[PDB]
Amino acid sequence: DNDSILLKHGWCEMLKGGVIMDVKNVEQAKIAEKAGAIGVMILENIPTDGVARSVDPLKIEEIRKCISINVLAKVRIGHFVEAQILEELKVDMLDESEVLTMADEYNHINKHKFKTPFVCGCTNLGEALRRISEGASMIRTKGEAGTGNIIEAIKHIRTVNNEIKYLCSLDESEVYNFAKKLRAPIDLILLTRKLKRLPVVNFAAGGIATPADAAMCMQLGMDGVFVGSGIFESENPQKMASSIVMAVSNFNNPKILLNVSLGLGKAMHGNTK
Amino acid sequence: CEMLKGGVIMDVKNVEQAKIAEKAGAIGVMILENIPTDGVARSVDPLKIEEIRKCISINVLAKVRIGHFVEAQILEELKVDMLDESEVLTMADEYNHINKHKFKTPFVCGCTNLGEALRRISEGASMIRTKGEAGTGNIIEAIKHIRTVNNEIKYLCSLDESEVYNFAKKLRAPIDLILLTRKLKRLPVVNFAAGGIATPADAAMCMQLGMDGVFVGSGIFESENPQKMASSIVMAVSNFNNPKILLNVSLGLGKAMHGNTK
Amino acid sequence: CEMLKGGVIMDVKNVEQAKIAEKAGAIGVMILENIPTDGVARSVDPLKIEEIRKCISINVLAKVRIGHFVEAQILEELKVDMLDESEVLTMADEYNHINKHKFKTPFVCGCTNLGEALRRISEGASMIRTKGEAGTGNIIEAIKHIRTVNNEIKYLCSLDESEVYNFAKKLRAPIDLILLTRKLKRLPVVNFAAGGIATPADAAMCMQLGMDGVFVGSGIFESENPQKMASSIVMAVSNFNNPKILLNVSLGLGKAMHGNTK
Amino acid sequence: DNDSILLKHGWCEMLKGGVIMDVKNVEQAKIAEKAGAIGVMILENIPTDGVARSVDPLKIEEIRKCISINVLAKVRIGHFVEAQILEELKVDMLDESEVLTMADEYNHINKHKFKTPFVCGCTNLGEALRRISEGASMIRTKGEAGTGNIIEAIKHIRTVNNEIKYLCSLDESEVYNFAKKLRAPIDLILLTRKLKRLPVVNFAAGGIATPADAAMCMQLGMDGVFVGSGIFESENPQKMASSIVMAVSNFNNPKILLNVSLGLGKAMHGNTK
Amino acid sequence: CEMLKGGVIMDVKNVEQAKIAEKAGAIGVMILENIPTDGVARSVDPLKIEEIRKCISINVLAKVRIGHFVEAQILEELKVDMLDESEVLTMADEYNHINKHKFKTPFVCGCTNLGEALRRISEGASMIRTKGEAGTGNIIEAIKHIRTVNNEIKYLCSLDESEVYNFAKKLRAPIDLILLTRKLKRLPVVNFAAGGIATPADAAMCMQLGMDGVFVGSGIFESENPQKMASSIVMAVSNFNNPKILLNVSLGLGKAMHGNTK
Repeated sequence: DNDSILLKHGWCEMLKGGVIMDVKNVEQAKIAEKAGAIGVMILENIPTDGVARSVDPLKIEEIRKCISINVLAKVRIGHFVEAQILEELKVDMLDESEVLTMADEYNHINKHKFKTPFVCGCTNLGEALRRISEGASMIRTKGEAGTGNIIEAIKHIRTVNNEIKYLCSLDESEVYNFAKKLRAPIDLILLTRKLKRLPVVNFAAGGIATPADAAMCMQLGMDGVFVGSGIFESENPQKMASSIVMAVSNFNNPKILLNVSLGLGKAMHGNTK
Repeated sequence: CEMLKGGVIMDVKNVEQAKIAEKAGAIGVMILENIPTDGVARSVDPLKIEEIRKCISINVLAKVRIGHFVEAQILEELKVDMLDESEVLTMADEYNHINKHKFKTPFVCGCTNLGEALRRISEGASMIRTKGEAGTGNIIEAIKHIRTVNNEIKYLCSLDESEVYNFAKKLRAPIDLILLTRKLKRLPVVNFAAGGIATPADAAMCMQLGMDGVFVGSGIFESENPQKMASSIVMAVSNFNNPKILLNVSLGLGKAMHGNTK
Repeated sequence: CEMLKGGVIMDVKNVEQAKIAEKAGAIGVMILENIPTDGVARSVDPLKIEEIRKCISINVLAKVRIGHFVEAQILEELKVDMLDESEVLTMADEYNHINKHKFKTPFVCGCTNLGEALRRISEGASMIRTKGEAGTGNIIEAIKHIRTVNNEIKYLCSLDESEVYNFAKKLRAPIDLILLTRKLKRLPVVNFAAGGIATPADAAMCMQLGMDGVFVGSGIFESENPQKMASSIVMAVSNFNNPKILLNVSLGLGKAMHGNTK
Repeated sequence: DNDSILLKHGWCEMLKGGVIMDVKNVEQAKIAEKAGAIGVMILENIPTDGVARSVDPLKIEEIRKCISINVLAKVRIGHFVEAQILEELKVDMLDESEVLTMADEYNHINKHKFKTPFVCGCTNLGEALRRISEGASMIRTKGEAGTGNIIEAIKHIRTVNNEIKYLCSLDESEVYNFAKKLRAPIDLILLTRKLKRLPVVNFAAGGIATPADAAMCMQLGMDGVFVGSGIFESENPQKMASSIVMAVSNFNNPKILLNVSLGLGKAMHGNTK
Repeated sequence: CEMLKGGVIMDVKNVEQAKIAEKAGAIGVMILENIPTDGVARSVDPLKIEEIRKCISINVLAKVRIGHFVEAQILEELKVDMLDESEVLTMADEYNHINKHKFKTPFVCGCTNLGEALRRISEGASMIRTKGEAGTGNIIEAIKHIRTVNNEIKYLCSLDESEVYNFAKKLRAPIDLILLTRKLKRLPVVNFAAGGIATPADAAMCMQLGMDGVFVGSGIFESENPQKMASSIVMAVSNFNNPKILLNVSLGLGKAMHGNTK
């Protein structure tokens, strides 16, 4: 248990400073690989009010054999059999995702029962810690998926960042009531507190549409970025893919951020609500 | 009814579909009206059931409206293997269910919670299924219902002998059946999942949660490849604890039914 | 319990009162705490029951708090004829009643409606009484409860075989007992009136409404002339359909208890 | 830490099957000792809307030297300096009590910082577990203190008993959401669950007025009883004290329960609200 | 004001009390009206302050009503060591506090939260205290106020440079002082606890929570033994991290003030 957790943590650290990109087909995977993505996340190829489920394993197998970077897939919240199936397929990581249709409205997957590490979403520290408590090895913000608007991600990033530095301030007495307020396990609160940060890798996700969005999230202390619609719905996916990677790798160098933002084309249109 | 354990019952609108079901390894078919959008949904014409029954040798089931004891008398004459008093048809009596004790044909009824289940059994049902959310291809309500019932059963099973009375008053359920439920540690009749099952993964999930089998309809015949979908769901139900086999019957399935999220 | 039909049970606080009761023709006495105003009302000291029991040869009853199965175990050891799990004492368990099936001593319980009655019988009561409104000398709630139960019983008794299920769910009562109640055309245990009875006229009224007997307490020992009041109530209950006798035992009774109207 | 917790647990086990009694003076202590009490709990001697604080240490010292049974005292919730003072006085146990006036409306004492074991109150399983999480070594129901009415204790005893046997039923998946519902630490929930009971000694308290009240609480699975007003406000404190002890030591023997209830006198008058 | 660190200021109504305070080791006394129940509470008569000041050599403080800048001008003439613009007197201006920058005498003001504290400092206060709940002998509100301020300070101290602006708008407090507060990691003036302190244990508790000292009034002079209570509170404040000494000065104290819980 102890060791199997450390093993998954060792593996996820490899992702720090990386960009994972959402792909619908091989051409998209290749673009992503070409751009410097440390991984791709495979999505249903949709040409509707549909139930969104985990993708057909065969479509994952087809894309994975045409690239050599990491390969991730999504399962429905609480759908432990979709996870069992993808575990058997030897995928690199699973995302128990709120963007797919919930399979169980009360329980998340017990992620301790898998060898494959999981990523999960959060908008705040209690939620993050409850996902880690259930066994997630990595966390991301939920942001606002598919809108091309960065505002919710930013809020989620600032909310967890505060609660974390505050928790770090509280006296040994006050920490209990805060645990009860976050409805989070005191063990992981104390650990967040001796580490001075989130105890697992923590990426931004949802709404990233420009190099400037990506670096902002990094300047706020994130370990990396998921991007989807911002790339493949831009005017020039390939150039946008590469500039976002560069930005993530250089998020403190305004001169490179300028450079990679020149003549980028139109960013995804987006949706303000 | 005990025969049915480990099986898949499939909803069919015609003989082609019925044969696909039989070929898949379905242990029974449930015959439905064949519709080409409100509109009253009633018992099928007995003729149609008779046409299908004669072209297969698996079990045959039909639906009657809630409270409609005359639709049931008519189908009883027809010598069908089982009737489903079904909320998916238009209710006929908003207060009373059929008194199922007056039929020789076993009935199946739906539930979302233990008390409802037990009221249906009290009325004479020989089998129970969840209601899930029919025709949506979304598994979430089925899971809710399965878990709601499993919990209430296990909780019940722990309660001290004096506490059962007040619980029985909260379930609004008969104490005989409550005590039997707590002595069997499960539900006292065969108990299947139904409504929303659209993939092999969905079907195995219900089985991993303790169900005795599954009803599937739209998820097969609105998928890309009904024959391959139907066969994979059967394997899944038979092999629900074998993830290697659940992988294999999901490879290259085509698109599952589109569904509707509300 | 069938012995008790046509009788009067009287509440006594000491031997003097107990003898007045016996002399009147009471078929039993119910022993109460002797209080000289909130304050918790518990089981009587067994010693006191023992002192009174030895000075009479009629039946002897005591009260326990609702849910207090240990007060009941203690009195069970004492070999009393009947216990009353009584709302007039301070409840001990706000959710659960005593499981009365674990005692050899019969229990009596209160009710205001058929479903409550039947829940108490399910829990093991051997006798039922109305709750009326104890200690007020006002008959109105008792009459309400008697009529509420009589109606629900007669209504039940008419219902078609399929309608009983939904009714049983509304009474929140066991269907076995409901069906038995409809087959006896009355309540399946001895059933007395209690709370508020202050005159011979009041006692006969409950009997004319179908009750098997009566419990009286304050109405006797807070009247002007307890011995004459007690004896007249006994005659009344024995002669409830004879208005000439009901006149005669009401002449010159003195003042009935004062009461309280709310 | 691990060992200091085991040490306090070892000590509290000594109390199983015992009756602790609340005393205001030496005469009361002596009565309690004579009756078979394994301990007394010392209270302010009040001859008013007063702030109720921990008692003067001197009054504890005076009573303790006239008996040889265990001696307990009360502190105000969140008042860690009252506890520091009584720790230095070498008292046997402290009760962080809701019957005294709260000193801190958000935080309880961090009880891990003391050698003296603590008892705390609860009305339900989350609350119990949060008190253990903070360091309590023993728990009691809150009941309804001073009313002579057993009804609230019973409710509190039944509430924790259920949640405990249910928790014991849930699948390894469902346990997380229940943890979040009880706002309790998953660690102690899992432990309650492998022990099949409350992980610390658990006594009934508040409203016990007859031998019959005491045994009822034991028949419902409690490890023992606190009694106060029921004894010293009865007609015959000494006889009531001894009968309650006997009942607790014999809570399953109806014949002894009868025997010790004969000619007891009047029980405390009480208050129904 | 920095002189005052580690001290106890005590409220006195006359010379006897003032001497008890001085004898105890109080670093100052706060002079109060001597009252033998609504009624308007105003500045003390300067004569009375003058009588007491002359019989002691510790520091001397008096109260003025909130907003009453003329009471303050009068006491300023009198050459007192400190004024307390105090919510315990009847407010004189419901919207504005005294502009304390126009006096040479330092002021102390109350607060329950960081923003209030900082508004008072902006208005010119040289010292701050909590409000607690005066005259009740209940420590709970003081603890609340101490913790509310400590948290907001430590939180503030963590905030990134851009986040401070919106926080300053929520505290409704000046950004200069906010930035100073975050650079000192504490409050930029001397900061005492006040209201409700009734035992040595209470006084040490505030000190263990980071306060620079304490104000006590009713807790001494309404205890059984004011001289012994006063001396023990002084030792406690001087030795707040020494539990062995906190035990010793609490032995045999007599009764603390009765208090009022609301």
